[PDB]
Amino acid sequence: KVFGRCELAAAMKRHGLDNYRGYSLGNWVCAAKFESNFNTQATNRNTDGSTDYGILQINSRWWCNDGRTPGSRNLCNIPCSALLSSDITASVNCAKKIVSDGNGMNAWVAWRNRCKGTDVQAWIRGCRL
Repeated sequence: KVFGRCELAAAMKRHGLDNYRGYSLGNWVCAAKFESNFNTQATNRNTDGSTDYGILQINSRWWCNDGRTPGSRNLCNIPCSALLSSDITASVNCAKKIVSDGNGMNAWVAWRNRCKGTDVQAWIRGCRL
């Protein structure tokens, strides 16, 4: 599925991301925009044997198990295929873990490069929340 901006914002709000660990909703929407272009099926296969999965491009070395990645930790305790669903629940639950495991949103390269320091409220402006 390719989400709309406001539709994704509402889904992320329903799942408790607004102000999760001090990150406003627009940060999460911005991260998804630049990680995956709002596409739940996005995959990026890296040369290091790992793959980034889903709307938040969560990597298979630390966070989910795909059976193919060296050094797997599976800290979210999920198969990576769960991150390719049309429903965002598994991606949101794992994203919450990423931040709870002592990372901030700097764990997402697209957040740090394209969202940090910007007016991230723009990403939820105009939306029914």
